[PDB]
This record gives sequence, C-alpha cells and structure tokens, in this order.
Amino acid sequence: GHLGFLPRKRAASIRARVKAFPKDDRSKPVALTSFLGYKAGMTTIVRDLDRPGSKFHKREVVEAVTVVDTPPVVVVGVVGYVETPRGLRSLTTVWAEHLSDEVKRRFYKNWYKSKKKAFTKYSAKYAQDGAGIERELARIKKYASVVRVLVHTQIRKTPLAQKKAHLAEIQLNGGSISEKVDWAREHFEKTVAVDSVFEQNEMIDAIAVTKGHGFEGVARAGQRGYHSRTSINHKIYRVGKGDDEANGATSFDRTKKTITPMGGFVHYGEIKNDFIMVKGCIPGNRKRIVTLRKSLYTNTSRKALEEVSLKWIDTASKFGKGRFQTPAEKHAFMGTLKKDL
Amino acid sequence: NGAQGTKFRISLGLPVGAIMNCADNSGARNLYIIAVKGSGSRLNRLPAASLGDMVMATVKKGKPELRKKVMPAIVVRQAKSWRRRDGVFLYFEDNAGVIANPKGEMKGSAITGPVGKECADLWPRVASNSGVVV
Amino acid sequence: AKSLRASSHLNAKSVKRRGVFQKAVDAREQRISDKLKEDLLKQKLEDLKKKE
Amino acid sequence: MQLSWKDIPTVAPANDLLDIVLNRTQRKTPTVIRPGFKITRIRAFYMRKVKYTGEGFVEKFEDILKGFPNINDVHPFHRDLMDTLYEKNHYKISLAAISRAKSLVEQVARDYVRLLKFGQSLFQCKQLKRAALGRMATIVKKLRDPLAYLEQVRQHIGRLPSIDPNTRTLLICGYPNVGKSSFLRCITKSDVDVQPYAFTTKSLYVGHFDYKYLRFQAIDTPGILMNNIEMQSIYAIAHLRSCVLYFMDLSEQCGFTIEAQVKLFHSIKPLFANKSVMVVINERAQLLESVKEVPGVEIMTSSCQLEENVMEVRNKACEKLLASRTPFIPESVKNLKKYDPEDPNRRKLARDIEAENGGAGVFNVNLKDKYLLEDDEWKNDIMPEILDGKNVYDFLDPEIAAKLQALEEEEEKLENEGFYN
Amino acid sequence: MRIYQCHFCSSPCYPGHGIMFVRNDAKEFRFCRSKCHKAFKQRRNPRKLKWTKAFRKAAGKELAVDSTLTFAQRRNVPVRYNRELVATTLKAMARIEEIRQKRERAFYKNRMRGNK
Amino acid sequence: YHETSILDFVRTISMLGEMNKFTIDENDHEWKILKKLKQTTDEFRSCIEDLKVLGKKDFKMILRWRKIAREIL
Amino acid sequence: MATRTQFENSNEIGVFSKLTNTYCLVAVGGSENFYSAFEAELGDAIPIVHTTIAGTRIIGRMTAGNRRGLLVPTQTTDQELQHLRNSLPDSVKIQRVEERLSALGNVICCNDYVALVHPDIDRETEELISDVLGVEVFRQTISGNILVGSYCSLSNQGGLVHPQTSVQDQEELSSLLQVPLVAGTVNRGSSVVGAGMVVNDYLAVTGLDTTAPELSVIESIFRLQ
Amino acid sequence: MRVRKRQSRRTSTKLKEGIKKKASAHRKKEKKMAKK
RNA sequence: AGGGAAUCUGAACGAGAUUCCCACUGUCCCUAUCUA
RNA sequence: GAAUGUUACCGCAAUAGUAAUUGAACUUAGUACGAGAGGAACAGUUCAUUCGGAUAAUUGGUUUUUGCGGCUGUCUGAUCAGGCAUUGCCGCGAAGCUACCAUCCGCUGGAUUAUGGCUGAACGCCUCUAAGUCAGAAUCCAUGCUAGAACGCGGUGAU
Repeated sequence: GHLGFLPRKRAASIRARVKAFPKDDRSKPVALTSFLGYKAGMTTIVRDLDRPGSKFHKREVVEAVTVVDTPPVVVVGVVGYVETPRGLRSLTTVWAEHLSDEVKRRFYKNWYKSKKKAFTKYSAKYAQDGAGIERELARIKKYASVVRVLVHTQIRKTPLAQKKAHLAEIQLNGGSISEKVDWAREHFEKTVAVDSVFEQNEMIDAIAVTKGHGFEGVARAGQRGYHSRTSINHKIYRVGKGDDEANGATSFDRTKKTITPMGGFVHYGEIKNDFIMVKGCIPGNRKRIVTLRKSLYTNTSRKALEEVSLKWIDTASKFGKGRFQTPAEKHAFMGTLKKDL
Repeated sequence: NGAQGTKFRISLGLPVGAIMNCADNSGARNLYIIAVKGSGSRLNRLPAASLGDMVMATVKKGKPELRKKVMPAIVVRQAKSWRRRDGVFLYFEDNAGVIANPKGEMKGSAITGPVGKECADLWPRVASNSGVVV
Repeated sequence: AKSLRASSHLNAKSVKRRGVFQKAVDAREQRISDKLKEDLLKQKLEDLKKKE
Repeated sequence: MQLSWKDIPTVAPANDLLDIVLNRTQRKTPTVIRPGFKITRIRAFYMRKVKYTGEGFVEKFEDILKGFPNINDVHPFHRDLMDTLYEKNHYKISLAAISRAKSLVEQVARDYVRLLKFGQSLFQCKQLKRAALGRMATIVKKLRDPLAYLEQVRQHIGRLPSIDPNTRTLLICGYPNVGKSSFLRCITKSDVDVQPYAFTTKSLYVGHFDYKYLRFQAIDTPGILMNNIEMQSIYAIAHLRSCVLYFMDLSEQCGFTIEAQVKLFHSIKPLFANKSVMVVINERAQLLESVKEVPGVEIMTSSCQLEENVMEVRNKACEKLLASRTPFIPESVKNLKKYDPEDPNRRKLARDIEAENGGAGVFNVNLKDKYLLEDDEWKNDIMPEILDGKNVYDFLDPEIAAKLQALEEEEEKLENEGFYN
Repeated sequence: MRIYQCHFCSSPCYPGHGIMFVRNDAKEFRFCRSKCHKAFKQRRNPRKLKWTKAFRKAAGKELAVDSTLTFAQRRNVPVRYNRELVATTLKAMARIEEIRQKRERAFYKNRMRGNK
Repeated sequence: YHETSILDFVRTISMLGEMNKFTIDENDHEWKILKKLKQTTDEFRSCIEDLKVLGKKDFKMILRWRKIAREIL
Repeated sequence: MATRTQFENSNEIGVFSKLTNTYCLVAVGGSENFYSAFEAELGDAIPIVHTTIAGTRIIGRMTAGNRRGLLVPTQTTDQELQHLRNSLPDSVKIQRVEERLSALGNVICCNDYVALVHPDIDRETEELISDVLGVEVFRQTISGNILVGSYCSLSNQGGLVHPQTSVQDQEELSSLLQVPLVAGTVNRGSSVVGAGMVVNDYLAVTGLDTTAPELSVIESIFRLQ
Repeated sequence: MRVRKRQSRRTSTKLKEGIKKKASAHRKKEKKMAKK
C-alpha cells in the first residue's frame, strides 16, 4: 500500500482536526479560512461544459456531486498563539459570556445528571465593565502572532438526533492582528453564514474521518477505515439557502424544488438550512461531520478558473430507484389513486 | 497513429481471445483478437480492448485473401455497458470490429449496423465508411 | 514524463500564478468577504428586532 | 537499400570500440565472486563473461556490416559513384576485414567457453577469461586503420545527395566556371557558389523544380577538362537516363578557349550520344556549326541577368524530356475580395481573435453572438429545455397560444356538461 | 437535455438513470430502472404485465385519445426563439397540465361509476 | 434485417427465426378478410412488428393464428 | 479559388465541415484557424456557423443540405437545432430526419437540382428530400460503393467520383446528374473524395496533402478558372 | 542526494591477525628472493 | 389407446489413453455477496 | 491501560513514515530545418496508463428483510391459511455490502549532483575555484500528506 498513510489506526475523534492552514497576507481583508458542516448526501448534475481545448467544449456533461449540510456556524470564542522555537503555544483563549445549550453539552459526557454549571463563574467574571476580559484581549492583541476563532455548529437545525455540537478552531487570513481580535469582538454570540466563507467556482479541501469498516484480514491484517483523511481540490458547484425555496432550480430547470430528494436522503433527513454542493465525493459517510478548508494556496488551472453553469439537479429517489423529481410529478404521471378518490 | 484528437476512458469489454463479428464488406465475417495496441500493464491482467481501439486481430471465418496476415482492427460495436457524457449508459447487441491499415484507412467500402459515437469521432475514415452512427 | 516535482513545470506554473490564475481567486475572496460583511448587518437587524 | 544512406550507426576508432565493449561487460555482468564458492558457480561466472563480450563485439561488428550499402548490389550509378569517391577495392578490403574479425571473435568465444568447463581453480579460470577478452582486444587493435577509414566514409556518405535514376533528370555540364552555377542558382532553391576560379564545386549538387505538374531534378556538375571529382561528372552523364545541358561562354570570361570546349565536346561525344543533347551559349561563328555536326544537338543564346530566357531553356528541356442548368453562386462571394496575409487592412479572423484574447487552448469560443435573431438583447440564450419530467422541446411549437385557446374551448364544452362532480 | 420514455413503462427517464440498449438493427431502448430492463431481457409482453402504462392504455384504465395528449408530440421543425413565444409556453405547459389532470380525474370518475 | 408481408408468411417455425418485421398492408382484400376475425385484436398487432421481443407464449399466438389463416385459404 | 487547409492537422475537410452555396457549417475545435480559413475566402457574405451535431465535431458527414434546405439526423439535440436556426437565414429550411441511418453526409449526395441516395433509404425521406431540398432523388450506386456521399463530390458546375468508377458508370451516372464527371482523387490518392473536399459553385476547399496534379483536375471539372 | 554506503574502519580480528600472517609471509619471500 | 471426429493402444467398443472441432462453465482476467 | 489532585474540552508537534507514475492529443505546424522525402521543440491547453487514498449518485453483482410473487410436493375431512420440505424449486428484488464490471481525488518552495558560467588568484598571459559567486536532475531538505511521545508540553471550562 501507501506507506505515508501510516500508522493505519483508528482516529482520535470523528471530528478530525485540520492539520495545516492557508498561509497569510497582511493586507487582505478579514475572512474565515475553514468552515464545517455535516456531510450527508450525494446526487447527479448535468451541465454544459465551457472548458476550451477539451473534447467536450460546448457539450453537456453528467457528473456526481455531494451535498454537505452546513448550518450557519456560530462564533463563541478566539484563541491567540505565540510563535515559539518549540512551535506554537496558546497563551490565552477568550469565550462569549453566554453560550448555547449545545456547547455546554459538549463540555460533558453525561448531560442529564449534571447541574449544568459550566461557565457560571466565567460569566460572573464578565459581570462588570469588562476590566479582565479587555485585559485578556489586550494580552492577545499585544502578543500572539496568529489568531484562531472558536466556533460551533448548529446541531438542532440539522435533522441529526445528536443534540451535541462540535467545537472547532479556525484561523484568520485577514492582516493586522488587531483586526483579527476585533473582528472576533464584533462576533461574540453572533453567527457566520456559509456564503460569507465560500462561493461558486471555488476549490476546497474537505477533511473527514473515513468510513469505518472495522477489523480486516507487507499487506498486513488489522484495522480498515476510520482514518482521518484530507482530500484536496473539490470544486464548489452551489452554495444554498434554507429560507429560499427553489434551491433545486437551475437557470434551465427552474421548477420550484429543494435539492432534497423525495423522502429525503438515505439514513439522513432533508435539508432545512444552508448547504454546499461540492463536486465528486468527500471522504466519510452520511451523518458525518466534515471540515472544509480552502485550497492552502493559489491553485488556479482551468479546472479552478472556469464558471459552472448548472443545468439540472437530480432530486429523484435515492432510496429505491429514481423516476420522479417532485411528488407533484409522481401523481401527475400516475393519475389519481385509491385513497385519493 | 490515425486517431484524431484525445481519447477518453470507456469500459473494457473485449479481452485477448475474444471473437467479435466483422462489419465491413471486405470479406471477413468474424475476427479473433490477439493483441491490443496502446494498453496498460498489470501483472496477470489480459490486454482488454474497448469500442474505438485499434487491436491486432486475425480472421477466423472469412475469405482466404483476408487471412494469412495479422492486421489492425478497430472495434465499432462493444455490447458491454459503457458510459456517455450525456447521462445514459448504453450497450449494443454484439461485438463487432472493422479491419484497416496501420494508418487508419479502411479496406472495406461500407460498414453494416450501428457504429459507436466515440469510435466514429476518434477515427474519421470509419465515419466515412459508416452507414449508421449510434 | 516530467515529474510532479519537475523544476521547469514548477517555474511554468509560477508564470501562470502571477497572471489570471491568482487574480480570479483575489476577486472571489473579495466577493466572499463582502457577503461575510453582509452577514453582520442581517444579524444586527435581528438584534434591533428584539431591541424594538 | 535506396538512394541515400544517412542512417548508419557510428564507427568507433578501434581503441574506443574496445573501451565500449569491455566496459559494458564490466558494468552489465556480475563482477564479485569468492574463491570459496563451488567450482560450478566459478565456471558459470567466467563463461557468462567470455560469452557476453563475444556477443558485444559481434553486435557492434554486425551493425557496421549491415549498415553500409552492399556496393556491387545497389545500383550501377551508385556502384561506380562510390568507386569514384572512394577506392572501391579498399572499401571492400575494409568491410572484408570486419567480416573476418567478427568470425574471429566468434571463434575465440566458442573456444574459451569450451576450454573453460575444465578449470580447476579460480586462478586458472581467471587466466582463461583474461586470455579470451585479451585475445578479442588484440583482434580489434588490428582494426585501427579500416575503422578509421569506415568512420570517414560514414561521415561523407551521410552527407551525399539523393539522385533518383528513375525520375526525369537533366545534367548541367560545360567547362569548370562557365556560368552554369548561375543557371541552377536562378532555376531553383540551391546555394551553389559562382566563385571566379576553376574547381569551385567538388561534387554533384542537385536542384528540384516543378513544371507541367511533375517532379524534375537538374544535376549540377564540377566539369570536365582525369580526377575523382572529374570522373564523378562523366559517370553521372553515362549512367543517368537524362539530357545533358553543355554550357559555353562566348566571352573573355572562364579563362579557357572556346575551341577547347569544341575539342572536349567532340571527345566526350560517344557517352552522351544516346542522351539527346542541348547546348546553351551564355570561321569563328562557323566553328559553332562544327559543334552542330553532332546528330542530336540544339543551340540557344541566353543571359543569366534576365529571368525570362533562363526559364525558356527549362521549357524546351522539359519538352524534350517528355518526348524522350445553372450553378448557384451568391453575389456576396463574387463582390468579396481575396485574403492577403501581409495586408495591414483586412478583417480579423478567429485565429487573430484568440491571439488577441490570449492563448489557443485557454480561449472559449462564444457560440452566441454569431447566430441570427430578431432581438439581439436575448442573444445570451438560457433556454430551459426541461420542465417537470417533460422536456420543453417536445412541447415547443409556434401558435401554441391559439392551440391552447382551442383546448380552452374544449374545457368549457366539458365544464357545464357535468364530468367534474 | 431530454426527459425520455421508458421502452417498457413509458415512465419518465431522467438523464443519469437506467440503461439504453442498442440492437444490431440500431434502435434505442431506453429504460428507467433494471426492473424494466430485466423485464425486457426476459422477452416479456409489456401490454400483458399490469404495472406498465402500455397495459393501461389498451385496457383503458387510463385515457388514450385526448386533445391535451396531442401536444406532447416529438416536434421537428425548429423555432428562432422569441422571448414572448417562450413566455407563452411556460404558462401554456402549466395550463395544459391542469386541464389534463382534471380530464383524467373525470375519466376515473366515469370509470368508477356503478360501484356505490 | 429482413422484411416480408404477413401473407408471404402464411403460405409457407422456420420463418419466424430469421425474420424481424412482418408488415400490415390494408390495400389487399386478403388482409381485409383477415382483419374481420376474433383474432388480429388484443395484443396481436404489436406482436407482428417486434418478433424478437416475443418469447414462447407469443410464438404460439402466431402459430395457432397461421392455421386459422390456412383454413380460410 | 482552390483553397488548401486543415482542421486540427486533418486533410479530411468534408468530415469536419459542410459548405454549400448559401452557408458554411464548421465544427467548434480549439483552433479557430479553420473558421478563419473560410472567413478569409468567403468573408461576411455567406454565414459561417460554429456548430455541432449530437456533440460531435464530425458534422459534414452527418448532415445533408443545399441552397434551399438543411437536414440533420435524429441524434441532433433541440439546443443544437435551436442554434442552427438562429444562425441561419430564413431562406434555408431545417428538418430533423428519423431513419435507420444517421450519417446523412454519406447518404445524401446532392446539389441545387439533383440528389443521389443510398438504395436502402426509407420512402419517407425519399419524399422529404423532394420537398425540403426540392431536388430529383435517385437510388443510384457508384461502382458498387453503396455510400454515395463520401465517394462522390458534387456541384451545379460539375462532379468528382473515386477512380474505381467504370467508364460505363461515368456515362450512365452523368446522364442522371446532367453534369460532366471525372474520376479523380484528393489528398495524395485518397479514395474518399466527398469527405476529402468541400465544394460549391464558386469555391473548392481541399486538404493540405492534395498534390497540384490532382488540384488542376479539381479546378478543371468544377470550372473555377 | 541519496547518500551511498560508507566503508567501515573497524578491522575485524580475523582481518587484523590475517594481516599479520600475510605480512610474515611477505618476509619469508623477501629473505629467499634476497639470496638470488 | 457435455457432445462429435480422428489417432495411439486390447467394426463397435471398454468410465483405456492422446489430439483436434463444437458447446459449457468463477479455473482465471478479478473478485464480489449470501447461507450453513 | 494504573500512574502523575480529579475531570472535561480545545490544542501544539519532538520524533517516525510518506507517493505519485508514465504515455500522447490539440494549437505551436505542415513553421523552424529541409533538393526532396520528410519534419521538431518551449510557452498554452486536453485526455489516458500504472499506483495509491477514498466513495456507492447511477450501472452491474449480490439476498435467511428469505420482502413479495409464481411452481412441485405434503397436512389439517374441502376453500383460505399455511405446518412442512437437511434454505424443496423458480422470478423479481429493496437496505447493506460491493466491481477500472462503477465513480471521484491525488502539491509547491529552498539546497544541490553532472554540467554551463561570472569575477578572479596561484603563475607580470591565462584559467568556472584556490578565497568568493549565478544558474542548473525525476536528486536532497522542507511544504503538503499520516500517527502523536500513553513518564513531551500548552491554553481554556467546571467546585
């Protein structure tokens, strides 16, 4: 096999942490560098191909895309790291004073038995003109060469029966560390949307813990699957919206439909919020939390520069076989049934 | 040699030791594959052809004029489910191929039955001797 | 065939990266950061919904 | 084989040839054996080396023998042409020495392997192997002269012109430095010097031209006064199915008497008697009619400074060598000008469009803006093509509003009847 | 893009679903699922099997001859794209769908009479 | 690929194997006689056109039918 | 008027283009030099259409047409059919034809007055060529070569057949077409003469491997200069 | 670059003592060759 | 009411042997899944 | 997996491994170069082969969901229900698992080797080297990619 992907062992957690970040330019505006959601879905798209030099210039191509569900990420903190001869070293983290039920749930393994007394003295530590919070924020701005944002996911807006959101750390590639820590100050308790991180025609690297297959039998026997994998260069085809109906509508199809198939995806619900439709196949299975970083570097070929003109979204039944896009088209083709009249 | 433009991957249905029919009016009725020109190399894997690939093939049932000499053969019918870029998966009724010189010029004057879309695109003179495409 | 780490191809790709190939990414980034700045104002309106 | 021979594997100068074959047997074969091994592995070791060096020299020798053209088996022109440029006996002596040496090396290898299956020590076996390859070295050291000759012949035959003895040819002759160099200079694209001395040209220069849709080749010659350079010309006259264009300088130039050209023409007369001669002039005038006494001759007066009569000589030469309901055209095409490539003022093609827009494989051609519509505001076409399980193009016709209203009449004819209760 | 008919069902075949089969005669047999494809491979009569539409047309459980059904023609002579002549179709298709649904409902009532 | 009339098939198992299309032609008075039967309706019309889609049960639908046509002759 | 060009280094012009009296149809290759090859010689007089059939570059040996009409096969998408109508003038009609055979450039060899066809073509198209193109239709063979398009170049001025055509077949066939016919070649002895060159009443475009002795024959029989 | 294998400077005891036997052998030859 | 045809061996043979022709198969290309 | 107050979350990265591979297709071209026969290369773009990491949208495969249906036998005195058949047999077949028999993805900076050089001694010329110095391989080291020291460390929540 590949000797790089060793030791071929089970990961530390389902939420794999992002190993490296995109560099930094100290003149660029403040913007997030990685996003997270919940991968669950896969679907077929057709599009006309404006890729000149190819055998399919001004032709139409069918291809497989994946739908990661991405509820609006909520900022609950910021971390500052000093540059040492020993690597980086977190000197101060700061939180949001009033955090959701989801994250106070993340701080316990057994949620129901506890008195739910998580950040009581920390919120009481805030309870004045600031004084100590602004002291720690001065501490971050004075030192700390890089600044990373503590976020979490909106787990309840996702159909998952987990209730327990994931903490993460996302660096900022907007220059002047002052603007980093003050962007964070403008964003405590607030939420960050998907399309404020990504857009169409943008290459990303989705990282995921790879679908556990359990025990398996130099070509050696042992563990197969459940490894933390980084896959790079998956083009974003569509960023979606929850409130907006006709997400499944293209420039061509234009029928008022959601990208959610009939009876939803298999083993996972519908979509009730923002999503990213990424091309190809992201690692992990359905219901799996994926962390989407962006490219690391200027990765422009013509596979990264071209504009996607989506023509049609397959929303037919994945559970079973596909014959109808809408429920409306099932009973339009069928005629009327027994229990109808 | 002969192939026009780039060549993209379609599924492989015709390995070495496969008898396909002959489609041109040259004289041969069938064709026995012996080698595939421009194939990959694994351990223990047989050379497998597909639609629109020049193979080296011998006549088994046909005119003695077309025999005595192993000659290039371009496969025009596959019968194994390959994929088109326009959504559909398709396959034909039988395996068929047409005989030509190394340059890609046809010996026969007409090709019977359907000729594959990919094969007619890659080989120009096959599409010149084509009655039916797709 | 030239390798992935073939020096001449890395230099030819650096000739690319100082042209159109970065400029499109540096326009996309501005459109992403713009909508991020747009995401503050909506939430601030929903601050003023409760403040009303 | 055919006309020319550039494709010959190079000839190593017998010292380097040894340094190629012997070093390759040191690098490609295993080289390390203990004395403490079995005798069978010691035997097989040195056998493998004697044999491999055997195949080494033989491979290099076979490349020389098969590479060089079999002089007396090619073609009568080439058999004699190589005989003029090179001492034909020595050319066959050299290749005979290689054919001898290859059989020698084969004999040596076959000897010492047979002698090697009886070795009792590593020392004895080593002495026998050293004996074998050293003997081969001695054979190749005896080849320092013929291979030095074979490299020079390889280089000079690799640069020789390719005349075709079956295409329509025309020899260009006359005294050295008459002005025939200016003729081939002004008939075709071939750079031949018109330097003011006797033997400027040293070999047969070739010029191709096309007239009456046919491939012609005019062969320039050094000239006849005997030398290897001089006899090259004469045998080119003799063996080529051709017409000979003997050139004369009726002027103070050339530095030779015109009477000597008369003497030479009538002396060389026998071997060009079968070739239908043309003579071109570039008591006294009467001795031009003495040249006219030849059965097959024609006389023409020309000047190389003007470009018409030089062409007319060609015309007569080629002529000698051959004997030896209404259509629909739109007026938008008829009124249209021609495409001049070096014109500053013309329409820009798509070729120039893609250059101005940058690159070949990077520009995407807009299929739009090139098709005809009623309103060019809707030029950027979207066209839905599919709505709810049923494709648009199948539903798409003109007068669908009137056809819909016909179905609207068919609504009200079933509305009041009472089918919907 | 084309939404086709299944050779067995006459159900809508979307791009990237089922298999097209081509004979040595060379005609297209598009299918919506391997249920229909294996049903064709078994060399069955569709009009005998009840779950197809070919059965429902000839047996008359659904309607065959109607003015709404004559507009789903395989149309050949092409149009030069008028913004108005497409805007009219968008509302025409949504109109003819409503009328066809109401007519089919009326056909089901006229068939299911005499059961009450 | 072979095409014949149905009437050519009547006058002759061995026919059906090599064939692909039998053809319905109304201009003949012979077919007008064959049209007026309890046969040539209910699935029989489509069975004529697609001969290699049939199977055993639909072959016997034709082999019984031929003998009905032969008795009219 | 005899132009000598290539498409992506290819001598077979008729495969990758269809050229008539009122229009020129070209494939969308990466290189625009083939489009500019006609735009140099024809200009803005007759429309040159950037087009595809079924997403194939091989247009000229897939389509049929003259000054009056244009025929495309079944495989032509409604987007390509929309595109051809938009690009073309209203004097020229367009109709998609459903058949056993799809390579129309090999089946319908025609000019503005006459047409030769494959002997095994259906009756429906035989009465459709007569209507849309308005030309006389003949189920005629060229020396046992069943495909009439690739082995016969044709115009209103004259025609060109493959060199294996008999003298009896020349006299018999030219009696049908009423134009002078010469058995000749294209692209240094290529037998495919229909796809080796495109032609109309005022232009003949060959491939860059067509030798001048053949080019003089082309210029003669089509009567350019 | 791929740095190739380095020769040892550890002389094994078999080598070292064999060196002494080979040396003393060279002596016995040199004393005999001195007489001629 | 599994073939067939030759040959070597003691004209068919005998589960004799070999070779070829035709058919068949996961033996393989290349494994995949299920049950005990 | 005990231990270093407990307990939880977020981390850092010493160290160890590491991976991509080769083929041709279009312009560049029928230009350079060429008597001709022929006939390139960089920059731009497009595929494929082998190898690896994945993934199941579709296709094919697969079925003790033995899911539904059909056939043979067998018992309740007959219908229906099934008891039953060493899973009796046959067709289809979800979920799951799966196949170059399916699909996706697989990088960019410094230091160098041979070599080509600059300034320039030794040696009142010279000299790519001696002191210096620029370029330069699929090479090396990093970036990236994988594990995290259970006796390496850090920051943060909880009395």
